[PDB]
Amino acid sequence: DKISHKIDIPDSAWTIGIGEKFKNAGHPNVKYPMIDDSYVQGAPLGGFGAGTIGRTYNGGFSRWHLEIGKNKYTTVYANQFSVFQKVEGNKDGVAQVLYAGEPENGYLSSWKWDYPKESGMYYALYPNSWYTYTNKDLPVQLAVKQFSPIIPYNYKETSYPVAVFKWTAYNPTNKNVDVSIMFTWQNMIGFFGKQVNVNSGNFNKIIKDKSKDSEIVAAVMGNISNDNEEWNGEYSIGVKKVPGVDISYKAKFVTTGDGSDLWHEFSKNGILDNKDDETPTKQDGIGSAIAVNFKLQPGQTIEVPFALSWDLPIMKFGGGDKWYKMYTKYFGKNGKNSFAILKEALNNYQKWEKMIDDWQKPILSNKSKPDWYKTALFNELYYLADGGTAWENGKVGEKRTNNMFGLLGCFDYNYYETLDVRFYGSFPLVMLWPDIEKQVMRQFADTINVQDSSEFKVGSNGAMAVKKVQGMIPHDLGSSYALPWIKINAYDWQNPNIWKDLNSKYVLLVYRDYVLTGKTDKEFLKYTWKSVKTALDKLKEMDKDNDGIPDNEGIPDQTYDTWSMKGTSAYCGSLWLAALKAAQEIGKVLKDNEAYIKYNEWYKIAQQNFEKELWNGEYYNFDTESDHKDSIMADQLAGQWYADILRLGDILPKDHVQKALKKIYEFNVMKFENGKMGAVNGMRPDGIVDESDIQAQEVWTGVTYALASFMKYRGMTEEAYNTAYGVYKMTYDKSGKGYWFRTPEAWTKDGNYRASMYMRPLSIWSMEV
Ligand SMILES: OC[C@H]1O[C@@H](O[C@H]2[C@H](O)[C@@H](O)[C@H](O)O[C@@H]2CO)[C@H](O)[C@@H](O)[C@@H]1O
Ligand SMILES: [Ca+2]
Repeated sequence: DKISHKIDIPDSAWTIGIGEKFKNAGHPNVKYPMIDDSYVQGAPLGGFGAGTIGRTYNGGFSRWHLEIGKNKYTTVYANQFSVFQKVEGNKDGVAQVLYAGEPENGYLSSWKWDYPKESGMYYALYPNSWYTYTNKDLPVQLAVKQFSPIIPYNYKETSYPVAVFKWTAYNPTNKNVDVSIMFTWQNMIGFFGKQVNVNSGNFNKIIKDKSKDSEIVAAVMGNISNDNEEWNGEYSIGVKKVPGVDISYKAKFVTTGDGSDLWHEFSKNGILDNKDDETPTKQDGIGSAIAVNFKLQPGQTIEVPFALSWDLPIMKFGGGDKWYKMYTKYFGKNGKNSFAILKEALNNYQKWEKMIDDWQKPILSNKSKPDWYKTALFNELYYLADGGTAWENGKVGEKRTNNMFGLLGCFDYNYYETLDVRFYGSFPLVMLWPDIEKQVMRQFADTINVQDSSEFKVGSNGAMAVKKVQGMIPHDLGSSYALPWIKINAYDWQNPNIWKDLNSKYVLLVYRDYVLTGKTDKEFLKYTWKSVKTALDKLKEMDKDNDGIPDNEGIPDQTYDTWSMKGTSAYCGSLWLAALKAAQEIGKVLKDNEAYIKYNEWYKIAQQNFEKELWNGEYYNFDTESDHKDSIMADQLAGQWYADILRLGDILPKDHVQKALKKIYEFNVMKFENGKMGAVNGMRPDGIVDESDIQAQEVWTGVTYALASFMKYRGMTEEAYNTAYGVYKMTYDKSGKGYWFRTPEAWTKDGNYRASMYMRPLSIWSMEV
């Protein structure tokens, strides 16, 4: 490996060998169908709300999130980079697709597949990833840096459906070598959203933009139809000319054929025919190819940028609504703008790289933090782009000031902005894209007094319940299979209108979003104030025994939605205490004296009774009425965790909080698989895991990262990082279970998982407050 010296990969990048087999991989631990796309994954390309494309560590474009809210894992084999090399003096050169695999059928059989093992590495530090190619049959060593412009406090480039592939080629040998790099792409119009005639009318055109010192050659892969539909739009690939490279292209090759129409050209001398051809296809799949060819002398390095864009302006949800995607604000809505997007990227990628470096640098340069923590902190952010992210710029047929946003809880449980989860998972948005965060919270504010009296069948018990109760915060803002932002509470496993955590979490999120954006946004507090008061007042009505605290009802009426709580729970009780303290402070800020007084009175009564009911001398009991009421819950003091972040002080005595955190580390962490797998949710006082429900026997990745941040704020530095380390290890390490770029909700002691690609572990960013 002589190429690594010519590029700048951070030491904290996650790494794996190209073509590496992973032996230890986990699988779903439930009986019902659950997504398991394998460990062959990578950092995604594409902006927020753009639709994303997962290019894996083996080189294939395989995890397709272009249909917003859906996950489709299938390798489109025509989509590749390939290399040609010929040493001066040799008769023939060699050509190789840079993909560690081959197609399942006979299509593209002429191409040289099966990039060999031990010949290159993949590296990821989101939003950047890299591949190096160090192959004994390729005298010129190559590397590529690929990324999308995901930039905190930037709501423009961050939305773009674009990726840059910045290639570096170096000749360490003592002979001249001719080199070509070729990007191939299938015209994917009709890949989704088209019920019939899936390739018909697809056609490819070549664009040559020859303006002084900025020559670009691109293929635009579209359809002859000007229809404005979810399926229609354009893909573009292309390259910018640099000194010492020549560009060649082929507008049209057949992807549903043996591929030799293209490969016979590339394999001969690395130069394509430059044949334009706009003839539309009928049944056959087609694709385009863009290549560069150059001669490298001994010791010479060259850099050349390629790009990919996709202009698919309309997203459709299963309930029938069609929306424009956010990036259409910047490029237009007609779906004929892929070249414009590509051109912006090719002309500005160096600036974008620097903007990314500028945001990563403060963390990466901090030599007090271990590399592994940096690996997890950046790579967990993959989910902000890969979580079915929807970001609208108008309904089709519709202008509003704001652009609604939604991130999925996960794909298996396909609900937008699951609030009991976003309490943990929204830290990166408040910290890095706060205008999105505040918009999402205003979305929730607007739903508080919505009433929907139609009934749904509750999954857990078969009972009928009202869809949405006035004054109760919704569980979620709908499903991609139905109507995001329009039909809320798509979740039906439990009835969220009787949940004891949602209303308190809502208030805590509101106050968090004020505190972590500088305590300046009075107007955000003004917008949300009525909903905050309503939420707490409604939750107070669920106090059955007048101890000042809502009563859990002996069912799973909160985020642990198979783990029943009864009476006063540590979890919902502490959240309630903190929400009351937050509402007191908002009342002071807004000069609402009567609110301050009321919530202060409620807080003092509840705080006294919480302490008396639950403090056992060593920790806070799980609850007051369950069979295993004395279980040690990892999340028992979630309200105090948020109170630290919100700077609300002690809601419980410092001494008792410290004892409880030490107990949790001693038991839930250290007595669960030697503390190498995170914090198990429930442990019995005898040091055996609580078996009352499956969720007690799970480590929740987002709960564990949040607990680590809590420990860190409380000065338990070693404990904090050791607790988080188990989550990192399981996700990323060779000794783990292969969950990189699909961090799950949970795993059990065997390492097998529930719900890959999950929002909650974004809570790692709470460690940076
Ligand atoms: O619906 C989301 C919800 O699913 C829960 O799993 C259920 C599943 O939905 C149901 O179809 C199956 O028959 O039973 C399981 C329970 O064992 C899951 O446990 C929840 O955490 C999740 O929110
Ligand atoms: Ca009560």
